[PDB]
Amino acid sequence: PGGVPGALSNQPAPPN
Amino acid sequence: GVPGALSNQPAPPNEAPIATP
Amino acid sequence: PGGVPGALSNQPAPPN
Amino acid sequence: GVPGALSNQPAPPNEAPIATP
Amino acid sequence: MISSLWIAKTGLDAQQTNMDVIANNLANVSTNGFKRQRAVFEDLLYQTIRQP
Amino acid sequence: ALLNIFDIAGSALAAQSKRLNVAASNLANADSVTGPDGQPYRAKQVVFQVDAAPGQATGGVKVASVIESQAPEKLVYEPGNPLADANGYVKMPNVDVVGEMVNTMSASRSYQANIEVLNTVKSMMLKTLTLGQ
Amino acid sequence: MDHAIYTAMGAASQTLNQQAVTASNLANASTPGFRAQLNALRAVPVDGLSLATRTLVTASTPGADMTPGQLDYTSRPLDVALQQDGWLVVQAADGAEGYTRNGNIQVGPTGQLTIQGHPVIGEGGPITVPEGSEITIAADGTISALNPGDPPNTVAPVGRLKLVKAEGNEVQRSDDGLFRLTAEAQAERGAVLAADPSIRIMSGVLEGSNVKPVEAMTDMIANARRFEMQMKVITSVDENEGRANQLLSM
Amino acid sequence: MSGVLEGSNVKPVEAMTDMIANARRFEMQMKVITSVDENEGRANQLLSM
Amino acid sequence: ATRTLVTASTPGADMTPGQLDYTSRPLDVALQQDGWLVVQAADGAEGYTR
Repeated sequence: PGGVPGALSNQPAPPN
Repeated sequence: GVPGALSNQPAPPNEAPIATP
Repeated sequence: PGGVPGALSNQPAPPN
Repeated sequence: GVPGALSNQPAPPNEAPIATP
Repeated sequence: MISSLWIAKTGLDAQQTNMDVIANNLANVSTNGFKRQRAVFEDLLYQTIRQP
Repeated sequence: ALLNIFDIAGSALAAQSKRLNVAASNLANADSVTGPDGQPYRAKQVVFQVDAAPGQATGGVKVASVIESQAPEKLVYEPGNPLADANGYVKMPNVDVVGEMVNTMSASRSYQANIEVLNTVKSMMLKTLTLGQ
Repeated sequence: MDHAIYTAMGAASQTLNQQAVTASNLANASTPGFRAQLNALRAVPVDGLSLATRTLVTASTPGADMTPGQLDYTSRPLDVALQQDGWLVVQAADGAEGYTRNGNIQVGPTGQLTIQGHPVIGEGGPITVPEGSEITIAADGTISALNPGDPPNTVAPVGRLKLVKAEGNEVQRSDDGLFRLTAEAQAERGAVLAADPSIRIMSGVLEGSNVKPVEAMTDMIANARRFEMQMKVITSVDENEGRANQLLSM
Repeated sequence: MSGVLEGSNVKPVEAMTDMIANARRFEMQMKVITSVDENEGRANQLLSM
Repeated sequence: ATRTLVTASTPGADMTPGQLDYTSRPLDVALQQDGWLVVQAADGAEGYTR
């Protein structure tokens, strides 16, 4: 589907 | 796969890992 | 027919 | 020809030598 | 690290190390059988951007 | 033909957006020490060339490939770094900061010029449809 | 765009290169036997049609500065300083022959003479000194070794340091900091430089770096001003193109 | 060793240089952000008519 | 592939020994380089310190 748009998604995150 | 064209198959999901494992 | 469009083609370089 | 006009042949290659041979 | 803020930082660190050596030499004046230290510096690898 | 101008200017817009993206990526990672594989970040550059395959000399712009620069990686002395080589030297990106800033500004300007070309051609094609009322 | 931005940008980047060279020279203001690098801008004019208006600038390093440096008196018989225009010979990293001015000669446990970890070269090759012996170096490079326990009458020569004469225009600084003969100079003077018997050295004095501070300061001031000037030209060109793009409308 | 106390090992030169680099790196990121924001407006205007 | 993001990480800490002041206290102790004192952590575990 989709998730948080903008800053939170286009930022590297720990794998999970 | 020319960029900007149309393909039957969906694009694979991109990934940006901080570590190789 | 082309190359890097910017800094890396508008600076003097030694010949090849 | 004069600058900005139309010619029948390409301009010569542009090169800037750091030190002349 | 713009290659000029790193080069000068390296020099600052070298001078600080030399000052530490000097301060150690001066503090140990009254000790018995103390051999003074001397700091030796060498420039690192020279990077060749374009050949002559 | 005015219709091919749409493809030409769209190709130019996409290519300049890619160039600006490469410049922004280089500017962001000017101080990166490592990547996921442990290799230093090498400055990326796009390759611009025309696309006029059906028997033409002019057809617009396309990015053939993205290539890493061959200029010398900056060596910094750090013996405690796990990535240091036998001599204790760590490789750091060869990004030219002023070059990437000028690339950003120039890419923005030519992108804007192509936007204006597209708008003008769209206006002309709109006016054409009213030929003779 | 107007490629005038690509001229001022080059002038701004080569200024940062010059600043990186000057800062490297300033970092080595205490390195024993250091030869400062000379930096100079050179103009290259772009050839083509029609009107020659573009002339780019690149930073070049025309050799190094050979001006004899400062002499610190350290009462150590192994630290030697060379006469002006004189060079000590050591064995380079890749088994070659290189030149230096650092007289900080060290003696290993096995007895071999070293400079900065490179073996010292005499007329007989690398110099090996009797293990754990006092060393005195003469004015012309002769080495006297005194074996501890034996009387001072035992002092006898062992080997002579190789001292060569080379000007600035003949030598080029290799990537490891050791000077080597340039191609033209090597073709005329041979592969290996013959020892000059007229070279005198002084024992107990160590030569410092010849980094002139006033020239460095002036260079940094000028570099900052030039960089700011190029930035003002770049801004002007960008502003010009931003309006010029309005001609395509309507 | 008894009778002495070990302090911190923070280097001031490294910290000051890092702070200067951080500030002058941010400014560049803010310039790129402004450039992209300015660029998007005319692309958006392209959608008219 | 043109986009390459950057993330800030902390690869451990700096173990260079710091300054040593001389307080005439018999309990103040300093360790040699690459040496650690052992304490009992808050969560019943084992911790090392300088």
